[PDB]
Amino acid sequence: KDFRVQELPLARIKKIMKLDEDVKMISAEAPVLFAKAAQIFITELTLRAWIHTEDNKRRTLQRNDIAMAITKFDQFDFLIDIVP
Amino acid sequence: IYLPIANVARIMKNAIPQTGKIAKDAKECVQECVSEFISFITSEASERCHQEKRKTINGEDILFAMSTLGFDSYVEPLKLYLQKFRE
Amino acid sequence: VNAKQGHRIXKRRQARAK
Ligand code: NA
Repeated sequence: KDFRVQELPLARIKKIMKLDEDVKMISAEAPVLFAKAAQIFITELTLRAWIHTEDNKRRTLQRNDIAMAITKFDQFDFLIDIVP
Repeated sequence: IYLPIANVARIMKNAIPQTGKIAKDAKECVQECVSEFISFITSEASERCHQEKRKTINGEDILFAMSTLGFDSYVEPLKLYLQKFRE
Repeated sequence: VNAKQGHRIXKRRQARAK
C-alpha cells in the first residue's frame, strides 16, 4: 500500500533530481513526495495502457499499449519524446 | 539513472488484473517514463526557485509544480502521505 | 499538446539533448 512506497530508494530519486542544471540543494521532503507520486503515476499509466492491451485481445501488456495511452491522455504529453 | 525495475514491476502488477502479464520491454519503458516524470516536475519547480533566487527546492515547490503542469489531483494524496509519513 | 505542459516540454527537450 503506502508501505510498498516506503521501499522506494530515496537516494535514487535525489540523484535523478540532481541531473537538473538548476538544482543544488533539495529538501528531504522532495524525494519522499516523488516516491508516492511515482506510485500514482505508474498505476494510472498502466491502467490506461491495459485498456489497449485488452482491446487487442492479449493478456500481455506491451510498449505499444503504453505508447497508445500516452497519446489518448493529455496529462502524458510530456512523455511524447520518451515513447515514440 | 532509474528506479529499480523490481519496484516498478510490483506497482504495475498491482494495477492490472491477477491473470495479466507485463512484458519486460513494457517495464523498462515505465522505468524511463518515471525518471522523466521526476525530471519534468523538478525542472518546473527549479526554474521557479531560481527566479526568486531560492537555493533549495522544497516540497511546496514540487506540489505547486504538479498543480501547474496538470497533476493537481496528485496534491491531496501526496500531502497526506507526507503527513502520515513524518507524523 | 497540453497547453499547461507545452513550455516545460519544449525546455526539457533542450535539457535532454545536452
Ligand atoms: Na496530448
